[PDB]
Amino acid sequence: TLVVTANRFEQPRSTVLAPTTVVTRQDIDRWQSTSVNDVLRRLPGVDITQNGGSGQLSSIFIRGTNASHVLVLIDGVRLNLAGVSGSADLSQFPIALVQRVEYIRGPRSAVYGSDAIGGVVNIITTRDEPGTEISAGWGSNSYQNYDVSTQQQLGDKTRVTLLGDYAHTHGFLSKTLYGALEHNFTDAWSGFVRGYGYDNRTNDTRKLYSQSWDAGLRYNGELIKSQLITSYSHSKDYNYATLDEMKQYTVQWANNVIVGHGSIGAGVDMQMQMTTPGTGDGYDQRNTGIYLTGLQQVGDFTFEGAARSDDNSQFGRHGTWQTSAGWEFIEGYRFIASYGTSYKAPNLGQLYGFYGNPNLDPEKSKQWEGAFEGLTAGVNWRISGYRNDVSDLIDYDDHTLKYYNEGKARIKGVEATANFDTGPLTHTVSYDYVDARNAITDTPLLRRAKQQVKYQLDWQLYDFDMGMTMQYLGTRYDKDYSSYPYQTVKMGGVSLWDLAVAYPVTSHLTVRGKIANLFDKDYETVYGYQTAGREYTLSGSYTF
Ligand SMILES: CCCCCCCCOCCOCCOCCOCCO
Ligand SMILES: CCCCCCCCOCCOCCOCCOCCO
Ligand SMILES: CCCCCCCCOCCOCCOCCOCCO
Ligand SMILES: CCCCCCCCOCCOCCOCCOCCO
Ligand SMILES: CCCCCCCCOCCOCCOCCOCCO
Ligand SMILES: CCCCCCCCOCCOCCOCCOCCO
Ligand SMILES: [Mg+2]
Repeated sequence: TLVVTANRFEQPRSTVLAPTTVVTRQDIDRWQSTSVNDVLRRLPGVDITQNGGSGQLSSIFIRGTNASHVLVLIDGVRLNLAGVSGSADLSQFPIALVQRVEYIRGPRSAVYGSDAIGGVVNIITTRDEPGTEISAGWGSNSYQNYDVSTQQQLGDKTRVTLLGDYAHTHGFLSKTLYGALEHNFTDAWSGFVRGYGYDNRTNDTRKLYSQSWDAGLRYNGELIKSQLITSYSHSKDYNYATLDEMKQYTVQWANNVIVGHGSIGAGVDMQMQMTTPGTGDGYDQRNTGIYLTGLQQVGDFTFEGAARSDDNSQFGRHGTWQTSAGWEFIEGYRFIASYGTSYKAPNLGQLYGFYGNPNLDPEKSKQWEGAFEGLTAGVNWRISGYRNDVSDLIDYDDHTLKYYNEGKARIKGVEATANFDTGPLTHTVSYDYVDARNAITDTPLLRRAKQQVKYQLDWQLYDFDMGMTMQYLGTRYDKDYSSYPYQTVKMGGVSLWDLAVAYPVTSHLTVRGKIANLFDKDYETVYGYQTAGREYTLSGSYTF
């Protein structure tokens, strides 16, 4: 029930005035997930289209927004993937590193800067769970996974985690190494060192290497909270022949204090990107931002706010803000209103590529949102409507020879969610409606399901832990490339069911079973790229 992402500090969800979702490891081990897209598609407002199976290019669309309009943080610390030019993928990101996910929807550019429009996904790779764990998997598609993890001090003050994981099929191979050091100076002062890298091979061949190093100091006291954090990432993406290399440096400093019935915060955020020539000659992009945040509770009312100023070495200064008010009109029920502003920064290609253009400005969004949330007869629910006007979109004029700012996009959506228990059954449902169009031409965007329905259902029989997940992906427009000109089609969307089971044998030695695409239904999220739907996975874990 504690989440950071929102304001960079620990706080209760019931305190965040905006929809959010949290995923813990335990969930991920239940769902038996081998892919970050597997753990994301299950959540509200999210749809992921992939040109095939694991390893393949995927794009994430949050609440009908474009593929690069979501912010992926890794303890964030954004996702070592400026792109390389320029949006987040997560196809090649090792599920083994994921210990938790916090996801918040709506704009948060006013804390994080450029990139937060529609959503923020914060993939965290830290944990507090001592003991060593050796696991493995064998599935039905040449899938073979082995993993070993451990966390133990070493000190009584310092603690060390080490994990190595290996996953390939037969063509996608991933190898991953992670080590960490957590030292507590006092009962309030703490620090860490983090290093990790993965080397992936994806069959034309692709070879990507990444490595990340993070170091940080934190202070959490009775009233005052502060963090100083430092990150450097190095990715090399060899395609074949091309190479993309990006080096990313980050330094940020924030503070927060408990002033009354909430807090007030502020920090400074600096980022440097070194992109190598032919990557995407070479560019060095620099961005610095400054922001302030605030949460105040006053009698049945809630107020949460952030505002930021970014100075960007190519477009200069851009400012950003957001505000929410919550009203608990009767115990258990709340009405909530939010408004927010956000931006996406021009990327290397759009800026300095074959086509223009070095003077582009950021794509800008405004978002308004209304919501009712409640606890009723044991059901925790929420329903929101939102409207998102995006403008100064960067397009390709088709004529001169360059990118410019021109198109607009309206989005109107609705999200509803509920979780509740009946028997020994737990239910977790959501519905989404995304009406995303081109505001000028008034045609549906493309690649976005107009409706999604998600249902999860968990229950224990007899020491057998069962879980069933159901998804309806609605109708999307895409393009029939096969023939030029490429025109648009309509895929009808479909239903998928997955079934996962788990048995605790003895104590440290759980055996797990999964069946994806229960009915072995054939469908595509991206026109032309066949999905792989009929896999049996069998897996285990031993703890000691
Ligand atoms: C001390 C600064 C207060 C919040 C800074 C960022 C807010 C910018 O717009 C939000 C305020 O505009 C409407 C009023 O809402 C303010 C409530 O936010 C919490 C203040 O503690
Ligand atoms: C922490 C609170 C500060 C956030 C408030 C920002 C809201 C913007 O205020 C009014 C906006 O009007 C400014 C734009 O006016 C002209 C637009 O471009 C021309 C430059 O002046
Ligand atoms: C402690 C840092 C305070 C930062 C507050 C502003 C961050 C972004 O500002 C909100 C953007 O709204 C308008 C501000 O930018 C407009 C720039 O024009 C100002 C001179 O005309
Ligand atoms: C759009 C939001 C809808 C808000 C409707 C809620 C308004 C009233 O909420 C229900 C009031 O509580 C009724 C439950 O009855 C009391 C239950 O306690 C059991 C013993 O007293
Ligand atoms: C107050 C929460 C509403 C969320 C959807 C349920 C209400 C539907 O009532 C009328 C539907 O609105 C007509 C078109 O809906 C699309 C608008 O989506 C939200 C952005 O305006
Ligand atoms: C939603 C109608 C007004 C009362 C909302 C109750 C809470 C809804 O929880 C629903 C969980 O997901 C299923 C919702 O499906 C119906 C809502 O769809 C709105 C249509 O635009
Ligand atoms: Mg002409």
